[PDB]
Amino acid sequence: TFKIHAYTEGGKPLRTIYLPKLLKKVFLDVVKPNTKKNLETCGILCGKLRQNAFFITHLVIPLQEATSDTCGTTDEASLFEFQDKHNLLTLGWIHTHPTQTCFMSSVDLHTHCSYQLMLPEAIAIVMAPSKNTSGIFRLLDPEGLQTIVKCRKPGLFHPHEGKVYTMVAQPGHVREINSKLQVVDLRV
Ligand SMILES: [Zn+2]
Ligand SMILES: [Zn+2]
Repeated sequence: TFKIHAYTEGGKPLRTIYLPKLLKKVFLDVVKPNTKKNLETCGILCGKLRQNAFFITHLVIPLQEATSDTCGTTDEASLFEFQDKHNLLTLGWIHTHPTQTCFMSSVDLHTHCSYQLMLPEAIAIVMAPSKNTSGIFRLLDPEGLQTIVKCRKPGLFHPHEGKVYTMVAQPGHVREINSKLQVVDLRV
């Protein structure tokens, strides 16, 4: 089996996620028409659990509502049906900041909380192509998760107090390898 090389702030194990080296570049290429119009796009990181590690095998672009600051999924039935038919786990998500810097926004933090509650290893990849930067983030666990779970603040740009999120350990939590990737587009 693959061994544990990363632990949460609460001392709980994080299984390795193997990320295809091509994924970030290919994602940017797929969503480039939106990026050029200053519109965010997201993709879902999908894959399999094998010998105590996760492997991202599919990049799935879901039905979603593009704006300059958000890219929430709309009708998830097709996403759920695709993952069901292909026996794929949700391992995280990737999205663009077409013109801004690389960080997790207020909405990104609320979005990611549900991913990371479902799977402690879940990751949020953020691409900032106009800056040529990217990052892979997670919430602090338990503290950051607690903060977002409890948050009832109004406004979609509202700030949060304290240390809420961090970059993931690489290669301890996420490791990049030369693996295959299927790109699936569920949009019209
Ligand atoms: Zn964002
Ligand atoms: Zn909040």
